[PDB]
Amino acid sequence: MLKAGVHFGHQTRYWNPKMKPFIFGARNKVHIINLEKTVPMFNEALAELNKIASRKGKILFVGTKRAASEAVKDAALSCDQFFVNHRWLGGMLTNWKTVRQSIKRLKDLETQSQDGTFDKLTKKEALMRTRELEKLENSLGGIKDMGGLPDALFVIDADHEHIAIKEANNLGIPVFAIVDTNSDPDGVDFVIPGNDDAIRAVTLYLGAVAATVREGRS
Amino acid sequence: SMQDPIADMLTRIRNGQAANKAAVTMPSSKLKVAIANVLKEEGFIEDFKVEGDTKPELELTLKYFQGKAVVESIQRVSRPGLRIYKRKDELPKVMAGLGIAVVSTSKGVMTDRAARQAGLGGEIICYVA
Amino acid sequence: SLSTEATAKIVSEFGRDANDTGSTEVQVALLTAQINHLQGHFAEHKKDHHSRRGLLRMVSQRRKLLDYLKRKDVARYTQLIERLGLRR
RNA sequence: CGUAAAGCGCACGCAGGCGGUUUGUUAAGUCAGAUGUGAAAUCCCCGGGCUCAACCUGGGAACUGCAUCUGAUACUGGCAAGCUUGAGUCUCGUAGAGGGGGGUAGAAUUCCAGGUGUAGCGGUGAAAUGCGUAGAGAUCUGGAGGAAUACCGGUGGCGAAGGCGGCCCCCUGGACGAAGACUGACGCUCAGGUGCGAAAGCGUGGGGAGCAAACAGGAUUAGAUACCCUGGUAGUCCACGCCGUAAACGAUGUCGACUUGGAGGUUGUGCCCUUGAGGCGUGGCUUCCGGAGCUAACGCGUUAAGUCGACCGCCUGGGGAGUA
Ligand SMILES: [Mg+2]
Ligand SMILES: [Mg+2]
Ligand SMILES: [Mg+2]
Ligand SMILES: [Mg+2]
Ligand SMILES: [Mg+2]
Ligand SMILES: [Mg+2]
Ligand SMILES: [Mg+2]
Ligand SMILES: [Mg+2]
Ligand SMILES: [Mg+2]
Ligand SMILES: [Mg+2]
Ligand SMILES: [Mg+2]
Ligand SMILES: [Mg+2]
Ligand SMILES: [Mg+2]
Ligand SMILES: [Mg+2]
Ligand SMILES: [Mg+2]
Ligand SMILES: [Mg+2]
Ligand SMILES: [Mg+2]
Ligand SMILES: [Mg+2]
Ligand SMILES: [Mg+2]
Repeated sequence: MLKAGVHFGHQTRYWNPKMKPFIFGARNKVHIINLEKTVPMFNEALAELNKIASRKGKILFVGTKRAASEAVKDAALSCDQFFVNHRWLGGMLTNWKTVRQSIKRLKDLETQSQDGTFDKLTKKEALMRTRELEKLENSLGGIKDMGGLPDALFVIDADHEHIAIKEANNLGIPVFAIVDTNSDPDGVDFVIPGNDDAIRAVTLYLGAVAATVREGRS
Repeated sequence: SMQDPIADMLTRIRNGQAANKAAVTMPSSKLKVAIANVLKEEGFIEDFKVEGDTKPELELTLKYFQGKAVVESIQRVSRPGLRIYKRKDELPKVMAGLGIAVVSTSKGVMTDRAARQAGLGGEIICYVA
Repeated sequence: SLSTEATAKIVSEFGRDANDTGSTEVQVALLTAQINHLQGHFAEHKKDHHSRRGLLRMVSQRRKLLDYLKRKDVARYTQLIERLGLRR
């Protein structure tokens, strides 16, 4: 049944009453979530997740923190999937139409990186323009092209991603997310208990989500 | 002070409901029961339960349908400070007809649909919808 | 506020037996006792305004209790006030 | 009715209102039916008559009411007998600036007396008035007197509110906890009524160090009936009796039931190799923060300003006036 070796639970006091039903913890000043209730939430989780991924999966593996950002620009990034691994530039969904050209400048630039003007102008402008592009790259990588409108959303840490999720809620976008003992649920349709800032429950489920979009209907 | 228990029922409900509370209990009585009945028989609660003898305990199982609580509102109407009584033709109908009014009569605690058919009337205990 | 020896004595003078402690008549009598005891504390002092509040309480408590009994068993009421000596 | 008009300064309680839970009885409240009555006109519905209309008229409908009779008994009221959780009584303890009385301690101030010692001290923004050559201030020693209790001391504790801080004894009120034992709805609220009620203020007597309305002097100022300075009387202290008001405020009436959380403070108590200065529970009170919810908003938020009930008090534009 279990597969999460050592993600057991996490998070001490800072608990959110509403996250009681998914708790059975009480180990030394910290809750262990209800392991045996998290897995029935891979059922439903990766299910309506894939059930749409074959209907065609457009995702947004949204998850930040200089401590798991790169481990999101991964097979999470790779597949039928888009992502954000830095500061969730607010209104990026709700104001996509303004931000849509924050994109044109990323391309119309890199498309021009080993092309267009580049080694020319000044060797001032140079890295003094790749700073324009470096900045853009993180926070606005995964976006690059959005071909199929943001369709579901998968987030690592419910509340830490206040804004992201809120926006979804506003635009009618499923929001699949894992929620720590401390975080507010109910912002999340398909809620996933368990730790949300340890190198494992990430990768595990993260990489496990990459494994279900990346395959649904050949 | 304990003075009005029927409001307390109506309330413990109203409250617990709003607290998405599974069940709820309280001191029982002939009267509390007759209503817990109509409440169930009209399908506002799952099912009641009286578990005692010297110190009886009414227990109601609440209901939640969509995400909401089934009982959208529950008010007193008569009360010690001010008793209400309606004749048959003057009986009230809640939410135009949807939801109901609990009226005690010379032939027992029954709804407004009920008492209206029975062709009588009494003390209108409370409103539910 | 009265002694265990003294309070006991009166339970045992008024109730069915020591243990029948909460009998109307007993309460009343052990109050009545403390009241009269007190009459000499507030004889001196007098400006013990605070303690006084407690004493009235004792009287108004006793008063309601005496009222109860009367309604209940009038027969027991009259005996009581006679024997305790009040209600001129 | 927190901050806009509005919670009585606080309490106790008569009348009054309201009242847990069970069975029987009653049939007053309540409900049902029947009968009678509810004048005609008017109103309203359908018609009819004046050339139309207003107007006139037929017939219904309606008069939501009242009474009488007979019934129904769930609720309320009455009578009866109970019940134990509401409320009391009982037992051993606990914490406390809760009250009343009496006793007592040290530190300082002022004063009185004396040693040493000598021209200043004191005060301000700066000054002066004041004080010192009859020796001041400074310092040391002895004494008198009154007033308040540093450190502890703390969003600490007690009380109904007012408000209560040295130490000790005596008298005394309340609150809380742990066991079970007793009474058995004895309860909640409360107009009228009664009690209490900071400071100031009044009356007779005391008492008087420091402080200080008034008043006097010195200054500042354009003026200075002030703020500052040097003085200082009522008063501030005690007993007895008055007065009855405060932003007497949480500007939030009392009682009860219900409703996610988080970190403390304080005070009981059960359990754990007491084997840790603790470990896990379980009551009372208290502070901060915050969820729903509530709010005009600020904010409140299990100590509600949320959700409901019982009763009381109070508001109805500003000024006039809490005046006549
Ligand atoms: Mg006001
Ligand atoms: Mg008040
Ligand atoms: Mg009853
Ligand atoms: Mg007529
Ligand atoms: Mg005509
Ligand atoms: Mg009855
Ligand atoms: Mg001295
Ligand atoms: Mg001296
Ligand atoms: Mg005591
Ligand atoms: Mg007085
Ligand atoms: Mg005075
Ligand atoms: Mg005087
Ligand atoms: Mg002066
Ligand atoms: Mg006043
Ligand atoms: Mg205050
Ligand atoms: Mg708060
Ligand atoms: Mg709390
Ligand atoms: Mg309230
Ligand atoms: Mg006047």
